[PDB]
Amino acid sequence: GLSDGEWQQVLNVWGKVEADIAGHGQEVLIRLFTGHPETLEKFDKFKHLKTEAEMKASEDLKKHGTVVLTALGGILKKKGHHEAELKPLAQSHATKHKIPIKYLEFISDAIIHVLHSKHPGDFGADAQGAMTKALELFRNDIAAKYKELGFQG
Repeated sequence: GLSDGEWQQVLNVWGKVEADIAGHGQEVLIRLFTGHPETLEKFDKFKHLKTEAEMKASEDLKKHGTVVLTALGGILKKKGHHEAELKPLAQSHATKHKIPIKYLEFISDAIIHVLHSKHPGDFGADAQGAMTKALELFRNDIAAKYKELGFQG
């Protein structure tokens, strides 16, 4: 788990995201889709986006960014006591959306990148360590629910 000081760094960093949740969410998803184009094929409603300009110009992609980060932010604020929130999220992603756990590693990397890009010099080594722990905890709990389902991809 994370210590109290680590959770405090995670939620301090999350305050940066909440100042502009749709814009963080857009950029994180665009980083995901452009770095890993197989991820976009999972999204019937984003599969039409052929260029990064089209991605940036999609209001619906910003709206999804809002939904995705709002879910993540509520989970983070549980400081690891997140079973009731996380289990349905994992089950939805395995059974309906068919999202391999590797995509959660991809978006975790994208969050760290986007945080440095939007907050350069204001996301220090301690804060990156804490946020990395929180994202590992989230994906590892999701991975345990996928194992229950026997879900691979």
